[PDB]
Amino acid sequence: MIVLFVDFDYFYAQVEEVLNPSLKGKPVVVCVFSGRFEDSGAVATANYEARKFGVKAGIPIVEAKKILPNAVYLPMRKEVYQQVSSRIMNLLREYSEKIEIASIDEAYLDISDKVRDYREAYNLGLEIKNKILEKEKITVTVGISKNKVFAKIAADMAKPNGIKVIDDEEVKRLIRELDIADVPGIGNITAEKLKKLGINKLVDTLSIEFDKLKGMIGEAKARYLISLARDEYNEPIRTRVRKSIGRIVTMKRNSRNLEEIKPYLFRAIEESYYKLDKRIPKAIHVVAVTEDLDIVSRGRTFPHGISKETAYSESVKLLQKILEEDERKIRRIGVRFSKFI
DNA sequence: GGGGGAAGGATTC
DNA sequence: ACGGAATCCTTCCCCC
Ligand SMILES: Cc1cn([C@H]2C[C@H](O)[C@@H](COP(=O)(O)OP(=O)(O)OP(=O)(O)O)O2)c(=O)[nH]c1=O
Ligand SMILES: [Mg+2]
Ligand SMILES: [Mg+2]
Ligand SMILES: [Mg+2]
Repeated sequence: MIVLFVDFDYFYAQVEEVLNPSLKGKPVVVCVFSGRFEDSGAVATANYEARKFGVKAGIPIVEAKKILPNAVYLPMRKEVYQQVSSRIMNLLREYSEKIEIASIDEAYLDISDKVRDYREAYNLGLEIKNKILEKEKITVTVGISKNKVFAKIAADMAKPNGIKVIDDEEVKRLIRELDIADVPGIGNITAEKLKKLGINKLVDTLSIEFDKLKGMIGEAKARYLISLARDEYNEPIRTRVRKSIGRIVTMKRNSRNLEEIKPYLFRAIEESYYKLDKRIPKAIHVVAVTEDLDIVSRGRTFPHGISKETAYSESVKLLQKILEEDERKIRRIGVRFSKFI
């Protein structure tokens, strides 16, 4: 089994560069303005010109304008980046019908047939790499190794517009070299608990007691990190399917009043039923961000699909129980739709 | 004990 | 200043 993974580079940012090359060369910050005050909101993603200076996503736009005050600031446009993705994704399937679409900028393959040996994989690299680079004008990093995981680390250590392969011999040198945070599935919150147990490099996950993992990072994670440590891991590529949809609007100003919220909750439903197109959600949730940025949702599954009417009716029933079980005000309010039929 | 779920909060990206 | 989309994990319950 041989895996050729692909990460679309600074995708949102890049797309816009393809939709107006005048940018390709300049710093570019894509961001969702919340509308409250001028330039309020956050960065969605930044290219390497803007990132190479501290501008990354999640950070306030204002802080951004503070570091790079002469960068192009463009609102985000998901739809477009969503199709420029599909046009590309379909352009990968003609390389294996068994590909795994992880994200919008990630696809998983298994050219175990198409390519046995590595140097041979390394070429199916520049050939999938050179083609998506000539059809949609997009440049993407390629990662090659034994499983899906070391495939990310592959593209991770060589992106952007890069390439790298990890001989099975290397999937062994990094098990003891690679920090634990650079491990796919590991985010800061987890890279800590682990450091608190003592762990740092992959391999260190066998030292500590197994019940010492379970309790600190869950067992799914435990078995997960244990596996890769033994070179075993080896998991099958899987077509994968989105199993939830939802929008999360931003209050012009914090609101605790069930009527100032309403107009928002409904922009969220519509902007979910449209994205939902042809999917019947048996379950629905309501997410609401408490002013001091804490989240608190509510839900409810039905024995049948949810008609847009039910979608408002119960939508309002859940927001209320929040405004009730809690007391903070609300900065963000959305709606999740899951468990389709 | 645990399967079959439902829910709300947590963590990743 | 502190968006946004999804899923991952731990918990509670029901009735066998
Ligand atoms: C880490 C992090 C990422 N994100 C968004 C911003 C990053 O661009 C994205 C993760 O990207 P990555 O996949 O980590 O890097 P990338 O270049 O492959 O992604 P992209 O092609 O979009 O640039 O997730 C957040 O919104 N908050 C976060 O804390
Ligand atoms: Mg990407
Ligand atoms: Mg990504
Ligand atoms: Mg990580």
